Amino acid sequence: MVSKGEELFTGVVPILVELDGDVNGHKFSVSGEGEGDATYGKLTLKFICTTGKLPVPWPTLVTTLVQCFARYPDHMKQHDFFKSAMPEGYVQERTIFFKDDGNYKTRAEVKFEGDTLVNRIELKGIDFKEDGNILGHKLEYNYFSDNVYITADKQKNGIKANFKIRHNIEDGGVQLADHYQQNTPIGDGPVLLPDNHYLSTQSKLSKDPNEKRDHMVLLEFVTAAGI
Repeated sequence: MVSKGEELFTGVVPILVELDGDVNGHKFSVSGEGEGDATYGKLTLKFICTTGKLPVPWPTLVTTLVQCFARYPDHMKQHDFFKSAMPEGYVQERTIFFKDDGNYKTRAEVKFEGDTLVNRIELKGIDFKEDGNILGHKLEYNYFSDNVYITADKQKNGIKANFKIRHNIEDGGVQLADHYQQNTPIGDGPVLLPDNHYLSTQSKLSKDPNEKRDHMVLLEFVTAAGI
């Protein structure tokens, strides 16, 4: 049959993202709006810095700013933890270590508020170098394809993942961002604990030519594989 959580993602779902961030004492907020079509693993989102100029590079916030919109192929529907936790949602926590630089720690709640899928995030960044690639804005407005390997955490009744993001550096070379992730359901209801698999993601970053605020337009495709 069609899972309860799965039925909530059959059409185009509107998305709201809210982030409050603090990086080396530099406080900022981001609001995002768009839509998710999980049948096609498709996300279209636009993000606005509501406090003015973003004090970090936009590409460093992409993983933080809704894996419930991944396309799980038919043979893999049983492994979709993210949709199975809905509508009550899940807590998504990360540490992101920027090699030779500081770290982000993030706590988010991903859940339905009526028809809207909400990602509400707190971000804390510490130990960044003022002349580093992040606070120095040396990352290209760019993003690579990747595979995120997802594994069950039965003890916490959720999942974990660790992956590397590579951010192109303007001179040359790559800035590594080491992600450690844990997701736990918010509700007491049953959820799907998946077999080992991975999410294949491609991301295109762009600008709205009519937008004067510091912003990022994100087009993303996410597909489950590996079984």
